[PDB]
Amino acid sequence: YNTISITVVDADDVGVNFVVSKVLSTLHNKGIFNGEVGVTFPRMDKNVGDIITLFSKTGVDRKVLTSTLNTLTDFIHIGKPKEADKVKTYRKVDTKSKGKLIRRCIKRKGVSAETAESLYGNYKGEKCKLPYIVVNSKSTGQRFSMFLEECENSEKFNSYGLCIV
RNA sequence: CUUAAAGAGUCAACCCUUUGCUUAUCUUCCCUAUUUAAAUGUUAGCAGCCGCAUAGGCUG
Repeated sequence: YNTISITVVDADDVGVNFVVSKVLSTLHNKGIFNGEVGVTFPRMDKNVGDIITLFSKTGVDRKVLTSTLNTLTDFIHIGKPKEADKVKTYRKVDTKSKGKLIRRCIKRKGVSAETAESLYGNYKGEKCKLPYIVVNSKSTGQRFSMFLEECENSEKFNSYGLCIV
């Protein structure tokens, strides 16, 4: 499965992962991740990294994504399309923290507010200690941190370049 | 082989009565605080439905 490389140039001004977040945000709103384009990072050590690799099955040409990342050309480097027999695709994992589940339980189970806090008083508090990425959102108006972990491959992809199920 | 050797000090108590420390005053005069820088560690780890699950998935 052929892949192309996107390299974030080293900048003391902006964050290296912060450019990556704006790269991933601009790759979302300008299409790209329709149903087949996936993103892997060769440098999972503690952070996301700096080099971006897109391994779409039909192939990503250089012309389409040099105009997609037109706002990022100050500190980006777009490589040539190479080939790879296997990529390390990742998946999205969410963190649940108290009121994420409190307002869900009163909607479905029909319990009271004090009843819902009683069942979840001595539970929850999930905090992932794994690499994350601060990509925000445009449908719902807030910013958040998205966690990605290494697991098995999947055929289909979502609109974030990650695998589904 | 210790001036070794050894021995009950017990007892009871009214201190107490009185007083003028008073008066007096110039602390004052002077002051260069100063200068200068990244909030970073990616920051916030969110908003809901798919489900019996506070198991596991999706959505941006």
